[PDB]
Amino acid sequence: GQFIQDVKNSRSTDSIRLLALLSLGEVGHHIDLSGQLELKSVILEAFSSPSEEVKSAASYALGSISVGNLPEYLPFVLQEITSQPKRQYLLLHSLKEIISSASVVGLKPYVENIWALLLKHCECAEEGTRNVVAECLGKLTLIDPETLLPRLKGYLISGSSYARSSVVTAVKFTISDHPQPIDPLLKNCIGDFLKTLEDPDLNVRRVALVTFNSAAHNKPSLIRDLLDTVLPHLYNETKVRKELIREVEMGPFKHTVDDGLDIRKAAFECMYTLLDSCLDRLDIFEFLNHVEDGLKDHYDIKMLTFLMLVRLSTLCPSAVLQRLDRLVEPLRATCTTKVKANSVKQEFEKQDELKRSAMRAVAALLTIPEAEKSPLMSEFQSQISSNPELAA
Amino acid sequence: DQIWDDLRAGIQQVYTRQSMAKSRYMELYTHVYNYCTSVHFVGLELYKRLKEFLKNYLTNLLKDGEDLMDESVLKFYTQQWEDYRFSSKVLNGICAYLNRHWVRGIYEIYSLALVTWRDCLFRPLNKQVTNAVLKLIEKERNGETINTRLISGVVQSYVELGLPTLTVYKESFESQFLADTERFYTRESTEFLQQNPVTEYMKKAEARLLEEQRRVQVYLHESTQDELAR
Amino acid sequence: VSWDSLPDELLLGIFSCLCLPELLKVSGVCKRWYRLASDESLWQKNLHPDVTGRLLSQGVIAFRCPRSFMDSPFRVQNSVIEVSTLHGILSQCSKLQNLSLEGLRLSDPIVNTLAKNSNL
Amino acid sequence: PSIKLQSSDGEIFEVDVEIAKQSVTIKTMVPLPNVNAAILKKVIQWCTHHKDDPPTDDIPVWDQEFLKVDQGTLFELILAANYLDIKGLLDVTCKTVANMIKGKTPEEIRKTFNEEEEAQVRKENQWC
Repeated sequence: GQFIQDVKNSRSTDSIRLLALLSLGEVGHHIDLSGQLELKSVILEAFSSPSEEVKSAASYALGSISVGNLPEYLPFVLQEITSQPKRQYLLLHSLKEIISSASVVGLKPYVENIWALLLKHCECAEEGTRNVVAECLGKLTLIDPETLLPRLKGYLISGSSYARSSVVTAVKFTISDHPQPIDPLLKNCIGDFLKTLEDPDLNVRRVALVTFNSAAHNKPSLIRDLLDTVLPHLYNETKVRKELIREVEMGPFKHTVDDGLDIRKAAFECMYTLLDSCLDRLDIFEFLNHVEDGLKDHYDIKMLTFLMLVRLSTLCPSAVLQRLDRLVEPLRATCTTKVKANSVKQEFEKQDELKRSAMRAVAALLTIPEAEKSPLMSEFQSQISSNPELAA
Repeated sequence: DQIWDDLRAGIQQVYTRQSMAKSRYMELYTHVYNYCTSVHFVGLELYKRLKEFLKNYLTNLLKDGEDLMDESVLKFYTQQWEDYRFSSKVLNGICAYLNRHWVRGIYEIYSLALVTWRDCLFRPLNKQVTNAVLKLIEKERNGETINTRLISGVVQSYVELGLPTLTVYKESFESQFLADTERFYTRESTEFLQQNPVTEYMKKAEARLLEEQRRVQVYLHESTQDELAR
Repeated sequence: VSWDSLPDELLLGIFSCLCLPELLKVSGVCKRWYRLASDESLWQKNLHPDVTGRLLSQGVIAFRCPRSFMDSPFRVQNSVIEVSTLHGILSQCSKLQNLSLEGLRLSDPIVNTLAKNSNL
Repeated sequence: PSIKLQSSDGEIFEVDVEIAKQSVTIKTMVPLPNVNAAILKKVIQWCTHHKDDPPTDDIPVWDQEFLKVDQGTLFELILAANYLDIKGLLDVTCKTVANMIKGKTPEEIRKTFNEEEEAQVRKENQWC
């Protein structure tokens, strides 16, 4: 009856179809539906729908029955992945759902086939397919890690840029907040994933920085003892390079395009995350000089640097005191800079939050008990003096 | 009709992100200056042609990204927004002479482009983007690392449209984001108070407040600072 | 050779500086000159019914009558005259901004135009 | 440097950027097929003699003689003022042409710049 309701296009709303798909998926998660026909056809038909809710429900429910009966359904979807390229995205999502849900003892025989299919699909023209494949590889890494972790380990020697990026991305999903049996293995083999592959190329650098940020946010213990050999690489990543800036000019107008903004932003995010749990065992000055350097960085990084300054106002005030003279000049330039005329209205107001943020940051910095030194602070004309009360 | 073949390919080259020198710029400006200075207000009928051009261009550009899902449509929208706004600014600079030749959606070349992009926003695709953004936020609440720049470029766009006026931003994004934030935090508090004691709940609440402050000061508008913290 | 080949915007700009009596005297050189001289440019002395009618032909936003004695389209906002020439010519008006009426009696046209007058 | 100064008659002169930066459009920033070389150079003259340019009838006497040779010079120059988006020069030129218009009857204006409606407009005004 649910099948008839799902397949009957006439007099059927999206909500009814979605509920029927969810009910069928939940029912098939426990009991076998292999003896019932007309399932795969209608499920694949529901993929071509004008609503994304129905598409997601059908993709989720396609592999739900496969949990009950892996041998009949898993080869079918595995073959459909390669056969039909216009629906392989939802098929890969369903495969990920099966891997997450199916029992490990029942999924062990097909581990080799799934790994081969994922490795063959590692190099793809579509980005979303690559992310889905990498996520599937990461989730598959959780089971039987002893056999397969060396295999991902050995791909670093001569893997391509896409392969290396996928390898670095896959290990990111393995880290969890709660303790896991894979913790000692990840602790012992994260060293080359971080140190040895910290600067092969650009995209690999970005994915390595993202993985490091995720590891620091989730499980700082893995990177607790490797900070000494990793921090200089991060500080190198926290520098502006004049070979990836491509300026596009049109008449009297300019449009700067930077490629390594993303890498610098990731490095700054890693630096910010390091304060939460990895602030004690680090040289504070080597952080503060780089904070000063990033104070004059892109507009997006300026707010992050102001937030870092606000956080450091409370944590270790003495170090900020020793560097209170060189931490305000960029902050004074931010509150004084003016934009060229004939610009759009939004370009007029975008400094109006940056200056307010700088005012807030210097006000927070002024809260140090012995910060009596006044580097020409008493300069309050009509325009600037408005910001104090707005910030307060 | 006399001069439209030129000032069509030049406004077609502008919307292709290819460098153009200072000689092709003032020729198109001279075109507008000479057509408007015709004997007699005069020069108000090119607006319909420009509006039709922009509408057709956006309709053509729509078709490629209609089938994009979450985490994919966001990149396309962010990439197209900057190019479209820069091209609109260039076109407004081109029509500087026309900018003061009227006394009477919004009647301004830059505002015309913004309004046409707003019409490009009423379609269901925007909803998906919003959902995608929310999903990203949920991922940021789950411990995963996401690309912040994708969200901000969208959010600022919501600030720009609606002509600061934040009607579209509040109607489309702020209310839904606040609702999901309330639901997520209520569920998290309910699930945490059951097992773990209040001593750890205090630290978790402090960490969550700090994370929310970081998020609102990094990629959220300042107007949401006072409400969300409340 | 035709010297008049420039847009009317510059004509409006010089109208912003040229003397009003000279503009009125020179109005009537041709159909184009008088057609464009009745626009809302500077219309924003002895009063006469002919003067009032000519004033009604051009958009009025403010009125001017300090002490001078006096004896159709919705574009125009001591002396004691009959009602017809004061309020009967303007049956309805809602964009009023300034008046200095004195020594007159209320009647149907003025009451009707005051009821619909929401501009001050 | 020097901002480009071109013409459609084969005349290409050069103008210093600093001296000619007071005008609005170059400050926000050349082909001028509708502008003659003499008037565009007199624009430079007036803009460098008046570094305080704003963003009878109270006009300077010395600003008049050099451009008073016929009717077309000030016409083309105010066309150039409308093109270059300069307010002071346009205002002074329009004031001068209005002063030239002021002084004589409309018949003289018609004769100089090339009746029954005149009879109407003469007999329809009381404070003319």
